[PDB]
Amino acid sequence: CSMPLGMESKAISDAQITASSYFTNMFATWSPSKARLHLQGRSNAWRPQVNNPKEWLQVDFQKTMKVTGVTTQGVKSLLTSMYVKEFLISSSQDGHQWTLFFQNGKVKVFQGNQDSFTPVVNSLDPPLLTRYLRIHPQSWVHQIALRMEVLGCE
Amino acid sequence: IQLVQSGPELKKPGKTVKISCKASDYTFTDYSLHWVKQAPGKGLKWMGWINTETGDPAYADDFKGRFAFSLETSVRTAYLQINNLKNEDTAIYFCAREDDGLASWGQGTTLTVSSAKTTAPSVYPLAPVCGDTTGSSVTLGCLVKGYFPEPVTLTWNSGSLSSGVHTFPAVLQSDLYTLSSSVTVTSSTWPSQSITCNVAHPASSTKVDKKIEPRGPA
Amino acid sequence: QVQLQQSGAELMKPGASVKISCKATGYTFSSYWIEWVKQRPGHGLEWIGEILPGSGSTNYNERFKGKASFTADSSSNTAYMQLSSLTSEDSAVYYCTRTSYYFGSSYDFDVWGAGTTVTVSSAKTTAPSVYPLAPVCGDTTGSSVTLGCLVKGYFPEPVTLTWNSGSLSSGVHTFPALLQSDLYTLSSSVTVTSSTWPSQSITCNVAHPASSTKVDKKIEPRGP
Amino acid sequence: QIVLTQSPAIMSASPGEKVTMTCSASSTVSYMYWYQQKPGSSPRFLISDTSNLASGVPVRFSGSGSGTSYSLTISRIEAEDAATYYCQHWSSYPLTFGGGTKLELKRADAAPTVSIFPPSSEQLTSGGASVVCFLNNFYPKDINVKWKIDGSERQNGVLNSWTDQDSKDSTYSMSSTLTLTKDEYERHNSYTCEATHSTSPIVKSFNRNEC
Amino acid sequence: DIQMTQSPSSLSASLGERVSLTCRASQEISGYLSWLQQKPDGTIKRLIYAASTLDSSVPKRFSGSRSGSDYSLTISLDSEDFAVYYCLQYASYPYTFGGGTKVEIKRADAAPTVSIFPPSSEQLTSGGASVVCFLNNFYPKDINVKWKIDGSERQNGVLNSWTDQDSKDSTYSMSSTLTLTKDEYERHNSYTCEATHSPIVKSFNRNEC
Repeated sequence: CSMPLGMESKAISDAQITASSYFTNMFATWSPSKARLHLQGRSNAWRPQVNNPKEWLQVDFQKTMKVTGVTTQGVKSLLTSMYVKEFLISSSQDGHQWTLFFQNGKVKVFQGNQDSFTPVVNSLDPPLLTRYLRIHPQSWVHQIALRMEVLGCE
Repeated sequence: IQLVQSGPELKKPGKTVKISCKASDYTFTDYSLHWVKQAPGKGLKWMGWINTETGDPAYADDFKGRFAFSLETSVRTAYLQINNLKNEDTAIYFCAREDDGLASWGQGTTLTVSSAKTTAPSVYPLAPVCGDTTGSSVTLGCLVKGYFPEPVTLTWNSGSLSSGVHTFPAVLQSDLYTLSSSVTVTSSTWPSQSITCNVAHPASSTKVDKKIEPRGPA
Repeated sequence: QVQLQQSGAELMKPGASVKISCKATGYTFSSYWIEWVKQRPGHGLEWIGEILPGSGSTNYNERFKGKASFTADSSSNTAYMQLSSLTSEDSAVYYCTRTSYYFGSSYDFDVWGAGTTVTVSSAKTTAPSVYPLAPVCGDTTGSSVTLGCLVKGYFPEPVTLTWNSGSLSSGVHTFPALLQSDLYTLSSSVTVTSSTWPSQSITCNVAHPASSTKVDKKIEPRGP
Repeated sequence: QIVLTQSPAIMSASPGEKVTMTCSASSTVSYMYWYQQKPGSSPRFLISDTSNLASGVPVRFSGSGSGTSYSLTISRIEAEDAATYYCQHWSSYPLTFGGGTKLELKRADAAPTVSIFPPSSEQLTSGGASVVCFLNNFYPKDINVKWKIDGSERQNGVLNSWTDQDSKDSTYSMSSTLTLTKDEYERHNSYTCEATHSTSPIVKSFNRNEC
Repeated sequence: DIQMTQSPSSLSASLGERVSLTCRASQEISGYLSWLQQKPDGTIKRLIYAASTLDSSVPKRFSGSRSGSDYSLTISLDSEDFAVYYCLQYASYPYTFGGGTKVEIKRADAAPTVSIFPPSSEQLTSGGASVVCFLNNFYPKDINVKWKIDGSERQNGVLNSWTDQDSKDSTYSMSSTLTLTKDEYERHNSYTCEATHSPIVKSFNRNEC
């Protein structure tokens, strides 16, 4: 039960992916819907408007799914590699009330990436039953930048 | 940054064809590559895409089975292979580079799936009898008759004559194709200057140059 | 009813350490960052750092790296900040507050603790003496009379003072304490009508927790 | 799963006019893309991300829209704008094109320039005879061609072919070919090609015997 | 670190008057700014979050805005609104506050009510003598006290303390204490307290009412 839910394939549409904010200027728009694993082109990742531990990227499955893992990736803009080292994960059924992913009575801090190109697969044990998913970058290199994939089934 | 596709293809049904798409520079591995089908007279239909950094192909629903996208990064080339060809595979196939939209398109590849054999075209010159003029102008022409498959390429004076040219879509006559082109120039430029139509038929490796010249009545 | 209850005032000698607490009620303790903030007397606010009790994750302002350390006891829903090797620069009021772990809510810095006063000094804890203040011979000043209490020679802060157990609150001025030779001195003023006093009782209620002192000084007219 | 609808399929317009082509999505998309395609050509990128002009695109082109409603507008129509226009999204699987909108240009009526051509001696030696007639640059597409041999109408053995709207003058052209065996061709002397829209034809002829 | 500069840092306005405070971030903070109110008792209240969103338990006369990169708190004024206001930046770490703006209420001038008090028996018995003078309900805050013993000005031994602006009155108050030993206190008879805001004097004698 570790099938891509549609981040890379775009089975999860752009409108399903949202964030706390995103970085936009004259030349680049690092929109939330660009947070798709292995995405190509320019500005090929999500970046929040500012770098703090309270920024989040949201995926609405529009349907309760069984999430058994997430895969994360950074990105390299020119000479600057950008990626998140650690993150939290929260979920919701209505998209308004949120709950952090606890493990062994303690809120789990997942270990993310060490570079801008290698995907890192983090396991979600116990598996998550949720319609909404949120990822919360806690520490990062250079800038918060994210391409991801959700793994599981229905 | 350009995309150059291979040449036209004629294949018997049930066989295999491999269409290439070559990029003008190595930056093509920073962009995704899409494939599009344009059936005869139809619109644009997406076949899927391939990640050029990863090599992973993704296929549209209608194209899961006999279709394969591959890659050779060393020669900046993407490929589209179609196995077990059907008649319905007859169409034009485009590759396109993704960059906030399909920003670069190949010239297209014409695929014909038929059991029929190749027939090279006859090429006849069209000139008014005795070079009789039509006022200050004169219309010449070129007839390309009895060929298969499509396409043929036709130019006037190696493509240097483009204004006042009408090239008519081929018609079945009635198992083969027939085509014609007209060119209109000033009566002072002909036959004083030379006018030649150039007919290329790839499938038969045909290249014919036909100089248009005035002739007595026939 | 989201509230944050902070610890009482504290006194420690320089070079030593103090551990002040922030108790939370009215919400899920584990899923909000507890913030800690410093204020030097007379100066502005300074951000020390934060802790996420649910995970025990911390973020420190670089300035306080070696000075401050955060912990959290989720069984009692209480966060703690320990300050190490105290200097006089560490004498301040310390506030705790709260932020959501995700942006977009109404919870960022919404509720603040009342603050905890930290005093760094080697001075001894001294109980105050409370002295009545009355015009000589109860000499009247028009249709009114101002009375008072003098709370002298205590350490450390704070002291509490009421008039008639709090029932007299109008026309009361309590002045900030003043420090001299390791001792504090505080006064409070109360104004009533000439008919009120001395015909009716006016009493000074003083308490000094640190020395467990509680006095009720009644104000009486006195010869010269 | 998002579907794109362009309406109408075909849209007529005079040069200089302002035309707006619409593309409605069954569901929200992030950006709409637009393409231009002419017969025999590869699609040409017009609009990136709903409203950005692609490289080399004239400023008379503009894109707009949001949510499920998007449009492409040409401020002042040029004759070279006769083409098929496609919208496209890539917000979800699968990437999808609109059905296309064909833009046809209105212009004044024009009589065809008619030219007739005898068979080449080359073809005759081969045993065949194709008489060719070009009816060029007329408007609208309403031309009938009639063939006559020695003055008598001939209906069998004729093949016709039409060009689409010309990029310069917005006219149409037609090519008509009468095919005969060399033998039936040499049994007559005069060959005639007639063009009719009205009541009066345009006629071109040649003789086998003289210029 | 992102530096927050508040202006004017010190402000004095009348009741009903419209006021405005300004924070300028040294970097882009993208509307991640809070406005805080601190009362003299030390209480801190959140007024504004995310640049311009009112705290639900805060009067509608408070509002926030911003013209990059200048953020503004505006009060359209109450006697309860005297406080020190801080801006708080939370776009990136470490969090940084503005320097603060002290808002004082302007009111009509007022002379202090002066009251003088002799040492109590209890204090004298313990060898000390504190003479106390209250200067109540005056405006503006600037004021002088002079002490005299037997008609002579006394400088050493005086300690002063000011209250902050009164909540529902807007005046200031001040306590002045002259401390002497019991021994020196009893070598004299008259004690005087003078206030300068010409002088306002209050005194007592040890020998009579």
